[PDB]
Amino acid sequence: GNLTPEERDARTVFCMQLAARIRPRDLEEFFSTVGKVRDVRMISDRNSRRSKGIAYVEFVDVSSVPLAIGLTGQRVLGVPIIVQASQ
Repeated sequence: GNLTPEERDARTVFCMQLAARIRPRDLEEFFSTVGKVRDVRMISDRNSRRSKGIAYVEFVDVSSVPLAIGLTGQRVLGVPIIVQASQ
């Protein structure tokens, strides 16, 4: 049941340029179209004056990572998201 940290990294994307008001629910919903989401972790202490929030989104399968990266530029709460491999 336990994945190693490296195995979890292989399933995780790092997200940038998140709207100040973003919620984990918003990321769960957005990424659900490319795979099953296991965990969402907001890293940013919200700067309300900037659309530069960050988060990790961990999927169940490694297959979802390239698909999620491909969503880069799509508008989440009106702001183009940047999605990169965690590792």
